[PDB]
Amino acid sequence: PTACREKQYLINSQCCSLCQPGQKLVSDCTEFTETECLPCGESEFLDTWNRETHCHQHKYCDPNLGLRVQQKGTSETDTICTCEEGWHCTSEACESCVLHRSCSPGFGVKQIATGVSDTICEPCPVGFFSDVSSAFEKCHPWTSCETKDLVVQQAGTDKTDVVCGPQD
Amino acid sequence: TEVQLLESGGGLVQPGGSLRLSCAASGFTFRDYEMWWVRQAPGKGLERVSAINPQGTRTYYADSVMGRFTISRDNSKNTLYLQMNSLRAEDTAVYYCAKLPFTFDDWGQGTLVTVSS
Repeated sequence: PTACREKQYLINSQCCSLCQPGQKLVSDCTEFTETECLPCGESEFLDTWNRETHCHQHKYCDPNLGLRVQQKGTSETDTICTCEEGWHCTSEACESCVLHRSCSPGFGVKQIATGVSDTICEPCPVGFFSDVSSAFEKCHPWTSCETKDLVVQQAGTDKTDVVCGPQD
Repeated sequence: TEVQLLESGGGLVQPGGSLRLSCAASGFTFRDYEMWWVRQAPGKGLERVSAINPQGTRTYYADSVMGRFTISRDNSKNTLYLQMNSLRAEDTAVYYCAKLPFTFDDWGQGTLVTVSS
């Protein structure tokens, strides 16, 4: 009983073999029979070695969303989408199309020009910060409270230029 | 898709000419979003022209248009602008205005710019 090898899953005392990618579960293995698995339709796919009974349907890249098909989806692999040309894929999951990425708060920019379709972001260096998501802006240096004021808390990358004050 | 951007003030102009593109925005807090101007032409295929921050403090310009073109905005009028002066043949294109995510909803209908002689 228990433990169970990788590529096995265990159920009601028996150590059963998982279904290979591209095949769905139909019957749990017994003491005498191996796990009954069956393939997916070329609509459906299955990611991993599983005990899932329903195959997942393929992605679907809608051109009216700027998506095109990169890799054709197989019985063991989902359809991999890609964005048009002048645009990049809004995420790792090629789900939506953006003209270009936007460099989230703690980062600056190094610009987009395609097919270099993204904007190449830099983590803010020491003494610099960036608030807001911006497609063009760079990190900016902290304001020197010093000018008839005293620094009360500090900034750094995300946080707004050292808040303050006063004291001196 | 409730975001609506309306391009205005395009046209044919002789080299050295001037034109002021107007992108009348509606359906979102315009005052909060960073904006862009992009041009598309057959062959010259898509070029990011200019960018402006929500406030109007910061702007970005492609080297090609620098000093001739000028991005601007009136947040109280909710309109985006492009003062394109000292115009050249290369600028002949269909110009579009953005909205920060930069998805399909986020785009203006475009306006055409042509120079000739």
